[PDB]
Amino acid sequence: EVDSANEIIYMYGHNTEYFIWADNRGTIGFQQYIVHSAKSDVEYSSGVLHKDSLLLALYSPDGILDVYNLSSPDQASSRFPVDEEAKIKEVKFADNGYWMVVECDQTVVCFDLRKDVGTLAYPTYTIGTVTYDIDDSGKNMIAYSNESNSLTIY
Amino acid sequence: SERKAINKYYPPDYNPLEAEKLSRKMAKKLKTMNKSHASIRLMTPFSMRCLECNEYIPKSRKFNGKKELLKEKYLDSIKIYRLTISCPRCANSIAFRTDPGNSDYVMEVGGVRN
Amino acid sequence: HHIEVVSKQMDPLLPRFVGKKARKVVAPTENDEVVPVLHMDDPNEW
Amino acid sequence: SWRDKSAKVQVKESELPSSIPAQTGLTFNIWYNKWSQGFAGNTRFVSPFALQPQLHSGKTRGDNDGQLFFCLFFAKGMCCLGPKCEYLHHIPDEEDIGKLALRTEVLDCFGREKFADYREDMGGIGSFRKKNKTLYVGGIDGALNSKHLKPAQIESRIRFVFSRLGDIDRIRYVESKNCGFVKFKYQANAEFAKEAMSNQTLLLPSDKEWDDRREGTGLLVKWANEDPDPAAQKRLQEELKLESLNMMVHLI
Amino acid sequence: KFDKKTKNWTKDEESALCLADFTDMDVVCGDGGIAAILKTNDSFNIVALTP
Amino acid sequence: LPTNHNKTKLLKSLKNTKYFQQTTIDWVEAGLQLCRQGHNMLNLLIHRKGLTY
Amino acid sequence: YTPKAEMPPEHLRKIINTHSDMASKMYNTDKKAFLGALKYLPHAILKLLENMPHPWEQAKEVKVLYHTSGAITFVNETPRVIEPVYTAQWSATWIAMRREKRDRTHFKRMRFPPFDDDEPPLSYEQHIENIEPLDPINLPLD
Amino acid sequence: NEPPPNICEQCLGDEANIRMTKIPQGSECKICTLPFTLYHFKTSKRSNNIIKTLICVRCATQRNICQCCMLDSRWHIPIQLRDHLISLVVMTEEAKNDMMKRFLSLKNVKLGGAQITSDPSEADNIVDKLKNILLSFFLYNSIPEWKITDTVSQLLSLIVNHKAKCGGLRFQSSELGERFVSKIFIIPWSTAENIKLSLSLNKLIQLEL
Amino acid sequence: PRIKTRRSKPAPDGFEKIKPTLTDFEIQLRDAQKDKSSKLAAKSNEQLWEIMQLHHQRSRYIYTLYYKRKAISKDLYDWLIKEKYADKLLIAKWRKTGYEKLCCLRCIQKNETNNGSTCICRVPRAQLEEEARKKGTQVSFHQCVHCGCRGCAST
Amino acid sequence: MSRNVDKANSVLVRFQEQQAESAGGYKDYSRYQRPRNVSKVKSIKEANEWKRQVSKEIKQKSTRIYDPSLNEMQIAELNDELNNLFKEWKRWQWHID
Ligand SMILES: [Zn+2]
Ligand SMILES: [Zn+2]
Ligand SMILES: [Zn+2]
Ligand SMILES: [Zn+2]
Ligand SMILES: [Zn+2]
Repeated sequence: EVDSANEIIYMYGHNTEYFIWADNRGTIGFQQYIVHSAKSDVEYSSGVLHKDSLLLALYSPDGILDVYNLSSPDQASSRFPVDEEAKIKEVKFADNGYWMVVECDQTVVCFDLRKDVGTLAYPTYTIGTVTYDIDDSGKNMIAYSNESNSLTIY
Repeated sequence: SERKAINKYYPPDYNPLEAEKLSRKMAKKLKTMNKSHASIRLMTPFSMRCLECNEYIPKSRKFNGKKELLKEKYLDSIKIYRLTISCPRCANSIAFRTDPGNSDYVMEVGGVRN
Repeated sequence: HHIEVVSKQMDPLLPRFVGKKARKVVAPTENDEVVPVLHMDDPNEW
Repeated sequence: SWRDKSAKVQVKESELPSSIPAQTGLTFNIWYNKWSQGFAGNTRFVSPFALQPQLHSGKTRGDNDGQLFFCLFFAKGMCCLGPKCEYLHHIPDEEDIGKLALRTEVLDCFGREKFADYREDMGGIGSFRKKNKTLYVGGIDGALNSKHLKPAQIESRIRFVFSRLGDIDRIRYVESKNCGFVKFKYQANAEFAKEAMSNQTLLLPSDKEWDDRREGTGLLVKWANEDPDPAAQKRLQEELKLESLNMMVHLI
Repeated sequence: KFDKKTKNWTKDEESALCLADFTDMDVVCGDGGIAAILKTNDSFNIVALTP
Repeated sequence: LPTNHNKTKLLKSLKNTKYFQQTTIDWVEAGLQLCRQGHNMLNLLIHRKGLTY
Repeated sequence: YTPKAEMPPEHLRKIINTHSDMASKMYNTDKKAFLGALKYLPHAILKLLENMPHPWEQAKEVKVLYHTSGAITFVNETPRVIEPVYTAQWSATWIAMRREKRDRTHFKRMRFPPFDDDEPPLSYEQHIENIEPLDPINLPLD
Repeated sequence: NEPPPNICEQCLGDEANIRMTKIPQGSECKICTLPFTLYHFKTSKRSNNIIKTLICVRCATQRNICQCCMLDSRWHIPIQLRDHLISLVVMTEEAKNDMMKRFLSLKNVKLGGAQITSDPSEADNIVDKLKNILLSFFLYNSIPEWKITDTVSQLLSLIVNHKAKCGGLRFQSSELGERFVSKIFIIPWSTAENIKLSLSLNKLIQLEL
Repeated sequence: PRIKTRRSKPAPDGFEKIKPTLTDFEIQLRDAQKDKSSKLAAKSNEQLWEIMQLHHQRSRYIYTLYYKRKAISKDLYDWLIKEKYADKLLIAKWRKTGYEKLCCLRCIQKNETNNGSTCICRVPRAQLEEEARKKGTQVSFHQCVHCGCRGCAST
Repeated sequence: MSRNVDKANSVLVRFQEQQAESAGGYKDYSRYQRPRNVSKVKSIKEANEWKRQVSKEIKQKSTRIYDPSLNEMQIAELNDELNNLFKEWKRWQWHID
């Protein structure tokens, strides 16, 4: 029984004596210890962990995207700017180790992690009858259209 | 179902070593097995008097005792045991030890031999 | 009112007499009329 | 108005009506369907379903054919047959009660034999000897997940749940006993209510513990052992007298 | 509907009208479909009852 | 020397009820059924007896 | 009177399959029926055994009675033969066996039991669909 | 040897032919828990649900009741009620015990009252005797809520405590309430003095526990 | 069907045409023959009913092609009968008068039933309905417990 | 493994128990010793079970301590044991939830 009043929103096991879990308030724990405490001013619905296993992105549909460093508890999360009207569907860390790709409803925002927080890898350009997904390289996309019933590769 | 049963049924997945390990893990937690004064049935060789109520429990009288290991062995590698009994009338804990130097027993703050 | 009784053929697997279960039953004697127990008419030896 | 309100019901679909037992014991006994070789577990678990009757209640395959007895499953709130159920799906109205008032001595509104002696726990399907319309409610602490509520609030909640389920005579929450006595007009209605509210949470969606209502233990709804304090007794006596009078009138 | 088993008028369907007090009415129905003529003291409304 | 009286064999009696009905089955299938049914019977009885162990 | 309805085997199969995971208040009575059936299980066994397909037979179809509860299944037919014909058949089989013996360096005798104590005996529905049952014992004729 | 089933006129049905099956030692009687023959009839051929006999004939005889209805053979009243009436002009005590109940069943005394009901003489006399004997808004000022509700309906959630005597009716509509007022036992909105006093007392009582 | 064991010749002439129709049936049967965890008596019964219906249907199809349509050779029909495909007795019953629409044979085993009579399905909807009307109640029965047969009668 | 205890704590039985615990969640809180230091029990159900067990123990203690030979020292000892049990129970009624 995890000791948290807040709903667990992320649970991953291939981090290998411990698993990592995360609260909808940004409590992050290893199961044991707590690397980050609950905030009052956020809600998350999901999370994704970077391949080097130190960066954890927590997020919700409404635009909140906060990246935590699990190596230093004392380090403040980084807030990434996503406009609120663009619904966040998923966040992936690309294989290159430095693209954080944010899959929104109609658009994709790709952040470059080498640079100041908020620096895009490329500008956001939009390309509700179309779902899509990007591979782990962050450079291949398959989009499905419900009008034409067809798959397009970008 | 019958006391001379050759083979007890095992589940289809029963890694015996693994099972043993699991048991061990759940042996420290376990109530019984992780305790002293494990029971035993024994007749009384000493034929002695219960010190509280003077009840003269005679030789060969049967009791459900508690055998416990005394940590301080005799000599080196031959163990000695405390063998608890209750008097029939009053419930005073009589016991005795088995010091094998004399091939006999020793009374242990329970009663007196006569 | 007139009424037709039947006996349905129960399945031959199920217990024939499903009512009975080897119950103990104490019975009252129920002797309302009184039996007349009639009769006629050295203690140290006997 | 259940007839013209709807036809359909389909409370809980036959995909997911219930898992069969809950693991007490080590091994599962095929003949009793109850776990054996051990008994650790308080056992009473909260109903996954419930009777929201205004939504659910409807015409059935039984209604058309002229069924007397109401659907236990419907009451519980899990009648997967729905419109093709042969037992009735509505809160027992007065007319229906009147219709099955001949049989209501021997068996419940569910068409199942009332017993001669009460169960020692007053726990289920009341006796034919003592007619009753009066339900013990209990485990209200457990039914509300140990919530620090006002007794008044609890009482209100009880009323809300039970009024819907049947025509109420009178209700009493008690702080000392930690209970909820309910009395109905008709025994059948009471029975139905009992069936419904067995193992039910008293919580609402607006409460903060809605998502963990399952983890608790439900309402312990049982039959009422008559109240000893004197006014109530007097009232009961009066009622009995009235009934007797009515009977006499009917006779002559 | 007048029910042939139960022998009474039973409530079958209810419809809300989207729009004075109608003090009178007449029902018509043919193969074309059911209409209600709803009357006031000086005006009337013909309303169709469709599937 | 056998029964003068008894015509009524077991199967015939069963047939005379409504609870049995009859099919034509592959013998292996029948055997399998017997094995399963038999197994069930022995488990069921055992469980009734209470001995679930 | 009017004879039994020749039911479909499919129905029987379905019935059988239903009473595998039998643990509801549904079929309370079916369990009772099953229990009762022990009475006739030896009879059933005798029947089935009696109907054993002979080595000149790939697969015997057989008459079957079965309790609609699924509790017991009797092979109903009693296998009668034209005696001399039967004898001839047996002789043929014997001859075939002898030939086989002569042929084979090692004759792969079965292991017993044939299925594992853990493994529950496959339903018949796994191998209805399977290929034509391999050829039975009947000697080369002329 | 077996005695006949005692099924009442209203119990059995309205028709001049009924078919039933007897199941000898079918079930145990509910009173006595002792094997007896179940009769079960369907009333009309097609009318759903059977009517099985729930009690042994002997027990029925003792109580003088329908073997299905569990009501007086004569007057068709619950055993309590029928017995109660007789008492008014002594009642049966069914002994709710595993062993004793069976014994009671086997006794043949006609428990209590049953005799009176059986005989034309006695039942009739009793009846005669009986005849002779016979010949939003809060609400304030005991009676049941199903009556109150009915009254309200006639006038056109309804909470009422009895220890309080304080009935807070909540129609949740300004239309229903304003119709309710015009179309018309103290009834305000959300010997008068005496009433007030009594109410106060009741409130106090409610509030001390 | 039974399993082929070189007993009867593989099939007569026109089997290849009809085979794909009655092989759909096999799939259905297969779907039927398994643990649908019915968790409920009525539901359980329903699967049996379905199975029965399926069985009936194949026979009807066969019967229809051989007697009514008459598009299949006699020999082929005979072969089919010999195999488990068709039901022989059922077919015979159908061929007889007053039994043409016939759910199953065990709906007309008069011995079986508790009341010495046939299944209700055999009553034409007309008569039952009339009775209901006379009484006051609505149409009383839907389908029998042997096989799902809403109005089996020849009408 | 005469006298039943051995049988109970025979490896097979233990294994079975473990399996049960794994799948379905059958524990026997009678069977394991109740932990000394509470707040190493994040689950509520477990805690409740423990509390129940302690209550049972207390009850048992109570039942025996009113026996007729009241002057014997065992009873006196139990009085302290009883107190301890009570304390434990109180502790178990912690205010986390
Ligand atoms: Zn239902
Ligand atoms: Zn009656
Ligand atoms: Zn039919
Ligand atoms: Zn049929
Ligand atoms: Zn039919």
